[PDB]
Amino acid sequence: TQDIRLWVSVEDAQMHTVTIWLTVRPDMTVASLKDMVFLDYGFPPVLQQWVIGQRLARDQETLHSHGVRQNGDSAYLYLLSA
Amino acid sequence: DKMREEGLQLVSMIREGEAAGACPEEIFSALQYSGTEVPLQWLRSELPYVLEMVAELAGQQDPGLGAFSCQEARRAWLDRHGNLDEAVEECVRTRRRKVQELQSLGFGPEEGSLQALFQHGGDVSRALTELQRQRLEPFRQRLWDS
Repeated sequence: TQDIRLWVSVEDAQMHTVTIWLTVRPDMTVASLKDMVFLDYGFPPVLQQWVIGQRLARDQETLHSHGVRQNGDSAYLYLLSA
Repeated sequence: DKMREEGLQLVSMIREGEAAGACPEEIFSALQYSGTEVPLQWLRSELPYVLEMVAELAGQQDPGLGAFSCQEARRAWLDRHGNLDEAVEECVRTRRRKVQELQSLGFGPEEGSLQALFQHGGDVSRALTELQRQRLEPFRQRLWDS
């Protein structure tokens, strides 16, 4: 499975929403998704909570298992703090 | 360790007449990463003008596209087998296409499209990340705030 542009809404405890695009693979795990966000954006995996295909996403689950499949599919990232 | 082996190859790109497109920045960085340092201006004056020419020419041909990077110049240059009027034309073509990709991903020139592209060697993913990272910074900061 090849590269997919993913439309992500990012929120935290308080703020405003912001939306970003990420490159993923449907066979990527959430753990790998989180590691990538850490590496690029500096958000510890531990403070990352994801909802994908209307369900909370766990570390060992693939994006595929949450129905990710095509460019413009969406996902939701919520950030805890300190 | 894998970065050393890249530094070696990057540095080899200036032996006595090594047909190639050395980019002064890359070599300069390879040395910083290594632990020394060499004046950046001195590298510029050691290498041919070729790749900067390609870049200046592309900038002349469409100033609407901002500054061209050495990596984008080299790319077009290699693709056209050292043919210099052909490198310019493809260098512009490749950059135009990219500006509207960023546009259609929500970043036109008025939003820093052009500088991020230059700054990241015409690499869209990396421009995009950089650009998205500037705007996500408040969120990053809040992780450590309260």
